[PDB]
Amino acid sequence: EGLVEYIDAEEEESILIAMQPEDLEPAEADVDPAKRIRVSHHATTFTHCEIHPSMILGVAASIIPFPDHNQSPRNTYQSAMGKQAMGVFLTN
Amino acid sequence: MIVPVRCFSCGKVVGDKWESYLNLLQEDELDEGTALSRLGLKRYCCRRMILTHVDLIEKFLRYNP
Amino acid sequence: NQEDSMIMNQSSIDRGLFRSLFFRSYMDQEKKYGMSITETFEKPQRTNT
Amino acid sequence: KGSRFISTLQVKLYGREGSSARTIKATLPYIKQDIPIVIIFRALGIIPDGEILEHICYDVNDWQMLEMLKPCVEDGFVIQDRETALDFIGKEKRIQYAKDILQKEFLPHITQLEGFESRKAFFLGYMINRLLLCALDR
Amino acid sequence: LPHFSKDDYSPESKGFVENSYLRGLTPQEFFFHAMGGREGLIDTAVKTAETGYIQR
Amino acid sequence: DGPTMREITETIAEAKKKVLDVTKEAQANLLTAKHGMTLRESFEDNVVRFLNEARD
Amino acid sequence: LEPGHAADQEQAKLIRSAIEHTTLKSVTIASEIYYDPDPRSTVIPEDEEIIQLHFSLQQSPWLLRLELDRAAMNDKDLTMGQVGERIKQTFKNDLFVIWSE
Amino acid sequence: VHRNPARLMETLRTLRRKGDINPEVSMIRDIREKELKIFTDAGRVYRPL
Amino acid sequence: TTFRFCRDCNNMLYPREDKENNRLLFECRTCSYVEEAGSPLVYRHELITNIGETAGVVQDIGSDPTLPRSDRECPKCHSRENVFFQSQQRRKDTSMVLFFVCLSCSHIFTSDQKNKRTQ
Amino acid sequence: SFNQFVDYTLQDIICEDSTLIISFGKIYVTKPMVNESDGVTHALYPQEARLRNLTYSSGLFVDVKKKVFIGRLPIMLRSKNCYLSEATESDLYKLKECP
Amino acid sequence: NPIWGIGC
DNA sequence: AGCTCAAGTAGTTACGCCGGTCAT
RNA sequence: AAGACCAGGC
DNA sequence: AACTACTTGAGCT
Ligand SMILES: [Mg+2]
Ligand SMILES: [Zn+2]
Ligand SMILES: [Zn+2]
Ligand SMILES: [Zn+2]
Repeated sequence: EGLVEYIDAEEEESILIAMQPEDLEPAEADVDPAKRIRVSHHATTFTHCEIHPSMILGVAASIIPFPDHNQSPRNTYQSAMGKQAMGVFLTN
Repeated sequence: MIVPVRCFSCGKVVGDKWESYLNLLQEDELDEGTALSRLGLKRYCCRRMILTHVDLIEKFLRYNP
Repeated sequence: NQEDSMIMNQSSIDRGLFRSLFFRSYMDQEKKYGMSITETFEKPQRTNT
Repeated sequence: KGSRFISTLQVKLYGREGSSARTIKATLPYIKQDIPIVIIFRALGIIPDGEILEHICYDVNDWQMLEMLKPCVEDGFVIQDRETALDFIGKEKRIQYAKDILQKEFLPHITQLEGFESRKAFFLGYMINRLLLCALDR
Repeated sequence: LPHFSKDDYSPESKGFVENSYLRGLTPQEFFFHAMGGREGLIDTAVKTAETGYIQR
Repeated sequence: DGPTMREITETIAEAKKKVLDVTKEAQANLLTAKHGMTLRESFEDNVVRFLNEARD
Repeated sequence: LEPGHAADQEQAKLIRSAIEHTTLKSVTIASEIYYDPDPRSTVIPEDEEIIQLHFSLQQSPWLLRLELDRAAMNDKDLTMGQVGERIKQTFKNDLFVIWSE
Repeated sequence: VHRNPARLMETLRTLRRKGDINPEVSMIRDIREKELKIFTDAGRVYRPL
Repeated sequence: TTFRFCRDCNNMLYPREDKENNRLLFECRTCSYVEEAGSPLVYRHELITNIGETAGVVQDIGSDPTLPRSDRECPKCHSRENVFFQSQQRRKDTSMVLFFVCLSCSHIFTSDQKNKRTQ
Repeated sequence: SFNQFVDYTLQDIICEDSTLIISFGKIYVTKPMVNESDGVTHALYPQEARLRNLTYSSGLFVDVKKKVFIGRLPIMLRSKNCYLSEATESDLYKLKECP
Repeated sequence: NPIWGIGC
């Protein structure tokens, strides 16, 4: 239905991707003193929006809580130790 | 992988409380936190015990011989 | 709990905290030869060798 | 899809950013030495100058690029046709092999058929172009 | 990033994380940050044995 | 502190403009080349020294 | 620097430009080779003056003109008098050269 | 080549969205150079938006 | 420069001198064709370029979404929808002035203020 | 990417510089089998090959011209020729294969 | 350093 | 026939300590 | 029993 | 993967 597209790295070059679907859209006619300071959406050229930024992660980081709050080089470590913890690898 | 008798942290028994809990949900339709509270699970040490158990035994049981 | 070493509460280690099963599987075969000479699976003792 | 050869095309550009002899030569599969692009064109099916510059440059008003090509034209000024073109690539015995390395080795993708000489030529042109497009900081 | 207007020489584009860890990085910030650390991890995994040669 | 987290925010905003400012003043050729450096390089050299002192 | 002159700002420069290797290539905006067969006038406008004002206090009809940069002559600091002076003595008696002011 | 492409472009792109030229193919228009990239290739990593 | 070829056998043009009459000729070394000089200019080097900053700007340059939007107003049509960039001359020593195109004309106005251009 | 080799690719490969001074046509790709002496050809399953150290591969036939057997191809679990591709929740629990 | 500044 | 000068081409050596799987 | 390869540890 | 050693090649009297 043309509501979503498969963008390879090459085609990517010539598109404009919006992060948050919401915020990066409606006009403007204060803010919370806690959240992270966000820049803007000063543009209307957008061609595509991000399903969700937390999708740029792969299996590893996906289990890491608030990976957006640690020193990146650490996340990279846990990214490895996970493949070394205990649990259940199958039920059979 | 079955319910854990007694809480690691403090020690209070908790084997029986499994069915009571998994029940106060399905039927009496009460949210987690509350179920526990009436089941008598006060401080988080034992709280986390129940509220975090993932009963695998069920799936294991689905196997044949 | 100094220098990345941590203290773990024995008491709850007993109540089964962080205990884990460990499996292993040694395996073998009974090799042969196109020249009918086969191996064996028995409970050997003495016997000339 | 089909065998899958692993031979690459080299469209060099001698003469450092100074010396007077800034020529353009390219490497072909199985050929010992290298050939100066002009010949590669006449050996292809384009024999006159400016018809060669036809393929490389797409804007008669771009003297810089064209200039660059000049010295190159002079390189091949000694071979004036398709006969000799396919020759200098080392009689009758040698000329025949020349063809081969162009219909089955030269920019083998596109197609290794026959009557498409033209097409590969526009590429080798689009290539010699891409080369300069940089050697002129663009 | 493709999430940016061409020729943006500003800091929010060139990799300046204005946020604090207590607050949390935005995708962009979070990414650059990774590319930065990634360089770090690199030599800690290269200078590790070449340093040992020079030592030897 | 409640207000310190603010006092900082605006030390990045102002620092942001002391950048937007020298970017305007560069996108006009209204700056001279510090001997030995490229007009561009000299642009960075300031942006960098601006964000750093801000962050500091 | 040498013993004396220490905090001599201009003395610094005065040595810089006596060491920092500067070549004709770094001050030339462009070079062209025109066809001018008359060694007493040009086929070029913005050159006329530069001929007449250079005959008071054999050659080839082939010309070679160089257009040096202004801002580039203030940086490495240079002079037409010098620049050419050098050029001239480089080739010498087998290359007549001229220049504006 | 192609004469006015602006449309050649927003036609292929409408062709993919109905699903008549596999959602897997890549089409890039580089106006800033005047070229049209076509990719069917096997091994191009892609994400959805 | 903008040099020339030749009718007959479309080739490169080499120059020769009109000794006895003092003037410039151009020619061919494949046939015989010969034409007088178009201009006294023969060769140029140009070390400090400035041509190629306007880099191919098809009208469609208002359809490349990856480009920025400025709300100024061209020096002619007085619009308010312009796109821009920096020289395409990839030279580590270039400068950073903005060239603007208007969705209502296709002009080439800058932001500069020490020089002036029309190209 | 696997199905793409079986389904299509695999064909184009057998059919190119084939024909010999004897040609080849469509090729057949059956499901898992176990050709052992002292038994017919047991229709094989993952969880077994696993335990018995075997090979989860099936047969390859080609309509050769003057039908014919040519090699055993190792299938990819959870693919298409792998029975798992269909079986549902309950279906699997019976093959001892963890869902 | 890398993740703090240039110089750092 | 012969000689200096530059370039090519040849070749070499590199890294701390500590379970699985395959096959001659 | 010796080797090779992959994996992983500070 | 980068250098540095060693010997060779081509330009030049
Ligand atoms: Mg350690
Ligand atoms: Zn408890
Ligand atoms: Zn002619
Ligand atoms: Zn206008």
